[PDB]
Amino acid sequence: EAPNQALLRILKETEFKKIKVLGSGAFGTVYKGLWIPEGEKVKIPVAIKETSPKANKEILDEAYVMASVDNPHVCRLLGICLTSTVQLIMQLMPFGCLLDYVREHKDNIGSQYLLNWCVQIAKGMNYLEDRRLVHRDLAARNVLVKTPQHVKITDFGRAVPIKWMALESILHRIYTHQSDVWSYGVTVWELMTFGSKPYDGIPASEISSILEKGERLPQPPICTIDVYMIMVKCWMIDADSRPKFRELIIEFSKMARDPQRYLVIQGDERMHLPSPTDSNFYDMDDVVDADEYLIP
Ligand SMILES: COC1CCN(c2nccc(Nc3cc4[nH]c(-c5cn[nH]c5)cc4cn3)n2)CC1
Repeated sequence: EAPNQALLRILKETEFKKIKVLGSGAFGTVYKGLWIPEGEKVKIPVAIKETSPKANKEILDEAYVMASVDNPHVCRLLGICLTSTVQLIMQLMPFGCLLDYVREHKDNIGSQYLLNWCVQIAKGMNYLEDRRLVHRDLAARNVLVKTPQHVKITDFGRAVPIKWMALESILHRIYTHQSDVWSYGVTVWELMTFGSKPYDGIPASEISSILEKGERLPQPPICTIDVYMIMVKCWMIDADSRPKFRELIIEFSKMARDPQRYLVIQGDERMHLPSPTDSNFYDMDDVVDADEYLIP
């Protein structure tokens, strides 16, 4: 098929400055930083993710997939630094992941924000389908928040989360774009429940039998039958019966026009989250967001 003419940028260690640590886990550590290219007179806020040969291959594969994407609703790789450890330099998503965001801000999250997020993920996911790319790990934890009004899909480690997986993926290890639709349904559930753990208390081994019986995630209280019907269609046994991402864009977009008709949240409209129209929302001299920094 079509040759992958993507450019992999090798960035110098001296070109960027690791401000602090955002979080550490099993993978290693993710830092907050600033990338100052050559003599460009720009400071780009970045996320730096940093020896065994096997771990280097895994991180280099994520870099390959990440450099091979370009969509406003997908995280792009800004470059890699070939140090003793090796690290992926990516766009800083200041508000962290959407799963933690909905949990920490439920009292200010309105129907407009929720439906708009659903559109943005369906759009990001429809892009990956265009680029013939199966995500295999879509969840609210793998959707990052640039601004409360702008989210992006991330984590291209896969290109096992049983509670996010389709039945074919659990039983036969089949991963299709329609298997991502199931994970999308679960992601939407995560958001509408403001961060609830799907199938809470139920062990992962029981999930397979539960779905086979016909059991599915409950109707979130804020959800109308219109929204829950979409979530249900995403969880069909027949993958071809599930909606396409191009249809999920259309469906959530229609709804996002009149949000209060499709999501019932007490105190809606009066609620507000930070915006570029806020006081001190963002040296702050010559700081540009990655989305505005492009080399020819
Ligand atoms: C799992 O442990 C922690 C990792 C860092 N977390 C965080 N806190 C604040 C901002 C932020 N921004 C951020 C995070 C990012 N993570 C990735 C990434 C995707 N795949 N691999 C790394 C890109 C990216 C951009 N901004 N992240 C908190 C949880």
